[PDB]
Amino acid sequence: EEDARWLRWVTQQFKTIISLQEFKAALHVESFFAERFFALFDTLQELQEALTLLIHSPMDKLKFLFQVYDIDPDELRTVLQSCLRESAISLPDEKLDQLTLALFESADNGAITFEELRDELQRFPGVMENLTISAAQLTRAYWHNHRSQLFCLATYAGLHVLLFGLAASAHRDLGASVMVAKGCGQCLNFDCSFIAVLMLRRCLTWLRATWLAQVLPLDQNIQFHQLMGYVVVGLSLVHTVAHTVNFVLQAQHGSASPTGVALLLLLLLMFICSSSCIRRSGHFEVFYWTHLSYLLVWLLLIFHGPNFWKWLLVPGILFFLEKAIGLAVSRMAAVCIMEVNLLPSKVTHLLIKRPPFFHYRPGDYLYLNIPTIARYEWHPFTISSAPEQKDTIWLHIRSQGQWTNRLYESFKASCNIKCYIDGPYGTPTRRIFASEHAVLIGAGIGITPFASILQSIMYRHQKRKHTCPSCQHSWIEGVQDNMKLHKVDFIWINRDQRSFEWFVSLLTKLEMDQAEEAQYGRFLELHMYMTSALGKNDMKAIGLQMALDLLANKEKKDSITGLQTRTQPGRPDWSKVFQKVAAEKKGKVQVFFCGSPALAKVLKGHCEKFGFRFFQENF
Amino acid sequence: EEDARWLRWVTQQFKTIISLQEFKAALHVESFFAERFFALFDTLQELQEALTLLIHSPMDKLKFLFQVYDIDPDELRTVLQSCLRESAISLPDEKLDQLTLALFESADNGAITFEELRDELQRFPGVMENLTISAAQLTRAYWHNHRSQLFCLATYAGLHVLLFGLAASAHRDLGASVMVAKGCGQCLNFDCSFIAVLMLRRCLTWLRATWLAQVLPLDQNIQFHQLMGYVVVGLSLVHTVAHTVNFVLQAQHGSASPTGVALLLLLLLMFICSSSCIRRSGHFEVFYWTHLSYLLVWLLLIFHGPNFWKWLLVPGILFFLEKAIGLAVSRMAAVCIMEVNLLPSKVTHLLIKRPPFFHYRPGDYLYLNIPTIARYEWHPFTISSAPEQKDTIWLHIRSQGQWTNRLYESFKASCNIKCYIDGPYGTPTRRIFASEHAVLIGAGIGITPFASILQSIMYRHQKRKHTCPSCQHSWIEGVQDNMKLHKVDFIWINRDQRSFEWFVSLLTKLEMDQAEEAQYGRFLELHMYMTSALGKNDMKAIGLQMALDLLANKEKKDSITGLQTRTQPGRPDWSKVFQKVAAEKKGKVQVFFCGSPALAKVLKGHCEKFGFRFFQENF
Amino acid sequence: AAAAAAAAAAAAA
Amino acid sequence: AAAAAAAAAAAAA
Ligand SMILES: Cc1cc2nc3c(=O)[nH]c(=O)nc-3n(C[C@H](O)[C@H](O)[C@H](O)COP(=O)(O)OP(=O)(O)OC[C@H]3O[C@@H](n4cnc5c(N)ncnc54)[C@H](O)[C@@H]3O)c2cc1C
Ligand SMILES: Cc1cc2nc3c(=O)[nH]c(=O)nc-3n(C[C@H](O)[C@H](O)[C@H](O)COP(=O)(O)OP(=O)(O)OC[C@H]3O[C@@H](n4cnc5c(N)ncnc54)[C@H](O)[C@@H]3O)c2cc1C
Ligand SMILES: NC(=O)C1=CN([C@@H]2O[C@H](COP(=O)(O)OP(=O)(O)OC[C@H]3O[C@@H](n4cnc5c(N)ncnc54)[C@H](OP(=O)(O)O)[C@@H]3O)[C@@H](O)[C@H]2O)C=CC1
Ligand SMILES: NC(=O)C1=CN([C@@H]2O[C@H](COP(=O)(O)OP(=O)(O)OC[C@H]3O[C@@H](n4cnc5c(N)ncnc54)[C@H](OP(=O)(O)O)[C@@H]3O)[C@@H](O)[C@H]2O)C=CC1
Ligand code: HEB
Ligand code: HEB
Ligand code: HEB
Ligand code: HEB
Ligand SMILES: CCCCCCCCCCCC(=O)OC[C@H](COP(=O)([O-])O)OC(=O)CCCCCCCCCCC
Ligand SMILES: CCCCCCCCCCCC(=O)OC[C@H](COP(=O)([O-])O)OC(=O)CCCCCCCCCCC
Ligand SMILES: [Zn+2]
Repeated sequence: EEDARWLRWVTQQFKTIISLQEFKAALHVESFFAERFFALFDTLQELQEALTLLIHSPMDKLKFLFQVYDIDPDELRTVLQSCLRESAISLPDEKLDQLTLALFESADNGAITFEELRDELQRFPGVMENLTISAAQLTRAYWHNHRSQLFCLATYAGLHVLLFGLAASAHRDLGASVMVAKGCGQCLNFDCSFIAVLMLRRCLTWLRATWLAQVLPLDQNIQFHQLMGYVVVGLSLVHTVAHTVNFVLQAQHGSASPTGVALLLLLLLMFICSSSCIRRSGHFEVFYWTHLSYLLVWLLLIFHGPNFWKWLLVPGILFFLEKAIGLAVSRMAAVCIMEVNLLPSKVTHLLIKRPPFFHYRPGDYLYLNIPTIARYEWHPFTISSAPEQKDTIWLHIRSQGQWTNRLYESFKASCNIKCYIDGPYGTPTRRIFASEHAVLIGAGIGITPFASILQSIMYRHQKRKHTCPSCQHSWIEGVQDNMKLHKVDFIWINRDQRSFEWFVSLLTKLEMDQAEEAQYGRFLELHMYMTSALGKNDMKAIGLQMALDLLANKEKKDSITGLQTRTQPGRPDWSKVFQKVAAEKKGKVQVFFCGSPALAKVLKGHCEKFGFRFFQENF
Repeated sequence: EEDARWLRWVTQQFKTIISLQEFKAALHVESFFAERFFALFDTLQELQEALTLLIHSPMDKLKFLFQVYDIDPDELRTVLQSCLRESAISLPDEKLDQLTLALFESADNGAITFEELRDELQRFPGVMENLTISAAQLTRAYWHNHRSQLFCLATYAGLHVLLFGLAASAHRDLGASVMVAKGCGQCLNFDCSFIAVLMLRRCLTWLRATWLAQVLPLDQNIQFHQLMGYVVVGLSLVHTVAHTVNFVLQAQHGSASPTGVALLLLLLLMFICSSSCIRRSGHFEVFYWTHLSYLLVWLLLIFHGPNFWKWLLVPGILFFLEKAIGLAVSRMAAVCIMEVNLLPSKVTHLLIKRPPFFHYRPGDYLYLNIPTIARYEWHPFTISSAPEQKDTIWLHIRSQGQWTNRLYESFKASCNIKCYIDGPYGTPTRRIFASEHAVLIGAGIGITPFASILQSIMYRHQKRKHTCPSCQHSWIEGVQDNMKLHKVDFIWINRDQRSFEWFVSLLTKLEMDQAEEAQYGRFLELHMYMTSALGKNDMKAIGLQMALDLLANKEKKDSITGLQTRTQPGRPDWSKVFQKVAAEKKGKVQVFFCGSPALAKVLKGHCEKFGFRFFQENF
Repeated sequence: AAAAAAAAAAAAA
Repeated sequence: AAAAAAAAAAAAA
């Protein structure tokens, strides 16, 4: 259809004007494809004849493109770049390089020839069909997601209105500038003291395990802290201008005001150094030191706020209790990063040698620390390797910020770095492994625990396949006191596989490893929806990844043919999905969700309709 | 030897005097045995002839005793009672009844006859040899055990001396009766407030998991509380006599003194009702209600002690925080007691139907509550059933007090009672199952967690024995990611099997179930030392128990013959024990201890000498 | 006594 | 460029 429309537009443009510039003007393009096309064609007769051979046979189009670019690794890469409609979801440049190297290598010792490249391409099972062949805000779901964060902000702002009003009411006598100063002061009392508590990452790991994470957001703490910081830096400035306007009106000693100048300067230091520009530049120790002055802001303020010491006492005792409860070897282990693979789309894969007595459940995160990157920063990362894997511990660290970017870009320029992990934290997932026909649903980017969970499911499910050493009558034993599932679905819904190419390759690996066994029964079904690729024609970058993975583990297309038809574009149709889950009879379905709350309620509705036992796992 | 000495003493007594009273006087005895002996003998010739037949053939002695008691269940029981030198360790009366019923039943429809009873006795493999056949404070180890308790008492008494002295020093102005009253008051402030904290059984379950239990005693809390109670009842009486002597000296309004009379009366109520006589009698709700007045003693005292509210505030906030953190269904489960077996020596065996999602590690206790016994009392009990047992949960509840006695004696007069258990608490024992040639050592009565641990070891070790369904080539697979042990010793040292007859039967059961396999390798070795039976002749009550258990599970004596030679009397010889453990090569020995600290240090010495990795498990 | 009834029940059982 | 050297090294490897 597009070829016919292109031909019609060319015929209309030809009748409207052939020079090289006119040809490019008709094509509405600078184009290396256009210049070589002219050089190989060198009139209306020539253009129509060339187009007819180019229009009226995909392999012929690819040969045409080959001769156009023919003027051999770097050139074939440009051919494949020309043969990809990079529209919504894309093939990462690392995977593109791998694909081009795989074609060029198996084809050929120097440059390749298009004739044998043709049969080499036909030899690839899935590269042909996936290479496109051509020449050239307001929703109820939004508020349903953000109602918890909005209620936290509203409680904060309401408490501030309460304190400001109660202070300005009592101090209504003093005129027009002690009201403002007293209001701002009564606010600062609470703002500082409780800007402390947001950083009890020894207590957030405990509150996150409970159901409280479902009601109040526990992952916004760092940026609620950066918000209390800004309100402090605003209210202290208003406090200071109020107390200097008051002294000016008094114009027309004590240790309260000079400590005030000291606090204003210390806060402007903690506010200038805490910007993004200080950690964006590779200064991760300079940020940490200048913030270490929150002690001096907390010291000067005790000698400033006559009643401040109570505020600072309760959260301050909490905070230093925690900072003391954590010492050098509390739960740390100076493990060694064994290998570091830089997966495509800027994600770092760390294999860190497992500590001997390091036992974790699947879906357990850990706080990672790498002194080469940042000496005092502890970021949390989900263990994306099943516990049954005994040698190493995986972590897939997607570049979402300044520390993780530093980790990647530091390894890219270059692997035994010094690493101090901090223990396994996580909700227990034994509800899953004690179930039947679980339906693991996951949405968005919170699926790194599903990597560990699916790998552990598959390890435990292949562990119950015994093979007799004598007569090799391999049978399948029943439940093994650890696992009970008769079936496991997994539905991954995400806008695109942007940083999760490792996850798509993981789902491909699980389907490869249990599609040789699917003739008699299929245990795991791995769905995938993309919700941004409008039509299956757009999900051709994932077909390329799967056909590329089929060549690291040399297998037949029938291994993936199950996953190819469950890798769908656009949103799901939950009616059909749950109804098919119901059509199978493998136990009592127990949906497990890990995603936003609007989708959580949609699924809870459909689930309690169909009679499944919904859950919402918070990992 | 004893027969010859008896004969010599009889010959000497005969030459010193035969009437029935003279015969009893010579025997130094009322004796049903003596009267029948006279009646069957009816002179020096008769006595010597009867003794010669009685002296110069064990079965003949038993037939003699039979004819003596012959004048048939109750009579045979007396025969066996006569044929047992109940000296240091004993055969419990329930086991005696079982033994007599087992003999009488298999022998015979009415009374039994001694002739066939002879061959019936010879048919029992171990009953013959174990039935004796005849006619008739200051040690460094002590302080090493109690140094922690002594340091706790010394810190308490030193803090009291500090408070009393600091109060009587400042108030040295007021004369000779406000010094005493002020000292006692400054003591009461702390005594009440911190008599609270000892009852944070939601925090003791957390402190007991840690290593702090090794340094300070966490099992004396109830009776440190009963000690702070008595010091409060003494100091408040001295406080009151001081403030009445002071007012008498003032003889020669306010709300401080009448609240004083109220506090004195409330404390005398909490002290009269809290005696032992109130819970010894089956009043377990009356004790709980009258103690519920600690609130009113805590109320009146806020209106009494001007500074008391701070003391009461910190531990009082702690205490009510805990009492609120625990609510109706926090971790409770209104399980049903399936069956109740009353094991011998007053121990109750509860099988409580396991809650579906009740997962515990071996060695995990639980707080049991039975409203029929005591409506508000929660006693802790170790789960003595391996987690692999899926149906029920065992608890062996030895009668050591008033609630446990009430439970037993209530079931004895009589089984679906209402039970609200409270969760699994316990230190992780994965150090054991991840080891090789573990040496579980246990001493005293703290071995109920070793029951669960050994049952779980054996379940997991038999789980790795696969049997091919086709050709039945049964092989033994290697480690299964849960268990690694190649060998497991277990040494149980105790003064006697007083309440632990169930444990001796459990060790017998484990040896029966893995002696049918020992022909090629022996996994578990179960030692037993008795440390109060001076010689192996005394450990004949355990031989009877083992020969009785060999007849519930009909087996050959070769099943136990391993355990019979490892069931030794008197203390161990640790040199030989550890040296034999070293002679075997099954990995690196990892001793695990559960017992007193004097023995812990003895074992740590021997262990670090031999090169094993000592532990001290605190369960 | 109690054990006689026990033997009677065991024989009857 | 950089990828040409990569292909050369891969062929040599
Ligand atoms: C349980 C858990 C598991 C996670 N697992 C992964 C994972 O496997 N891979 C991955 O790429 N990311 C993961 N993250 C999120 C995130 O990328 C890292 O945890 C962390 O943000 C890395 O710091 P950064 O320098 O990239 O962030 P920054 O650039 O410093 O900040 C950017 C964003 O990260 C947040 N952030 C910053 N510092 C922290 C911190 N210390 N803890 C949490 N959030 C922070 C900020 O709120 C902001 O949203 C996980 C988060 C949680 C809570
Ligand atoms: C972890 C743990 C596991 C135990 N497991 C068992 C078991 O399996 N079988 C068994 O017979 N005993 C066990 N006990 C000890 C004891 O018999 C019971 O825990 C409890 O004492 C029963 O109350 P009681 O009425 O018999 O005690 P009481 O007659 O009221 O008191 C007598 C003794 O018991 C202690 N005691 C009283 N109340 C409690 C209480 N609530 N908690 C702890 N100690 C108390 C007193 O300090 C005193 O030493 C265990 C104790 C602990 C700490
Ligand atoms: N405790 C809390 O307060 C939590 C809050 N959140 C909030 O979740 C919000 C959303 O994050 P995000 O996960 O990106 O938003 P979504 O959950 O909307 O995106 C998740 C996936 O669900 C798909 N999806 C959404 N609605 C439907 C539907 N009706 N039927 C089928 N598929 C659907 C989306 O596709 P499409 O692209 O078509 O939407 C997207 O691919 C975040 O802003 C965060 O604040 C997250 C976790 C917990
Ligand atoms: N955290 C703490 O503070 C703890 C304190 N304890 C204290 O432990 C004290 C003792 O309780 P108990 O366990 O009865 O005392 P023991 O530990 O002495 O009795 C335990 C067993 O060990 C045997 N035994 C003792 N010494 C030796 C030895 N040198 N060689 C071989 N066997 C030996 C004893 O036999 P014999 O009969 O010959 O002694 C006894 O059978 C209690 O009073 C309690 O206070 C208990 C646990 C921990
Ligand atoms: C932090 C931050 C901050 C800052 C910066 C400041 C700064 C200041 N400031 Fe201030 N304040 C404050 C915070 C603050 N502040 C507070 C919190 C308070 C308290 C208030 C109350 O409490 O009332 C005050 C208070 C306050 C007062 C009162 C007095 C008393 O003591 O009472 C005054 C006068 C002030 C001044 C001042 C000045 C002058 C300044 C500058 C120079 N100061
Ligand atoms: C005074 C008080 C205060 C203030 C004002 C502040 C203010 C602030 N801040 Fe802060 N912080 C703080 C206090 C504070 N702060 C603390 C305490 C902490 C913690 C640290 C640690 O942990 O050590 C923090 C921390 C923090 C962090 C973390 C780091 C990591 O990553 O890990 C961040 C990001 C921030 C930011 C901030 C900002 C932006 C601001 C504004 C200015 N901080
Ligand atoms: C709990 C027990 C107790 C008791 C029973 C008592 C009882 C009494 N008490 Fe007596 N108190 C007390 C505990 C007490 N308490 C205290 C704790 C105090 C405080 C002291 C101070 O802090 O200094 C007092 C104090 C007191 C005082 C002082 C005053 C004020 O407020 O400062 C007085 C006068 C009294 C009296 C009295 C009396 C008269 C009596 C009897 C009737 N004291
Ligand atoms: C005022 C304060 C006080 C006092 C004085 C006392 C005093 C006393 N206490 Fe008493 N307790 C108490 C407060 C008290 N408390 C408390 C709070 C408790 C807890 C209870 C519950 O937990 O609820 C007790 C508890 C108690 C117990 C536990 C019960 C069971 O077993 O579980 C006992 C045994 C007692 C004893 C006693 C005594 C003997 C005395 C002396 C009188 N404690
Ligand atoms: C353990 C403790 C848990 C605490 C939970 C705290 C939950 C609430 C945290 C709120 C943080 C926040 O606003 O998010 C940063 C936003 C971007 O958020 P998102 O849309 O990416 O989710 O970036 C923004 O756009 C911020 C705009 C917010 C402006 C609010 C002004 C409030 C003024 C108050 C004055 C009294
Ligand atoms: C979580 C908190 C943990 C707290 C740990 C407390 C550890 C110390 C508890 C002391 C309790 C105690 O004394 O034991 C009761 C003894 C019998 O003990 P045992 O010999 O059976 O172990 O029975 C007695 O014989 C008691 C005699 C003690 C007399 C002490 C007098 C002290 C007077 C002080 C006045 C200021
Ligand atoms: Zn076989």
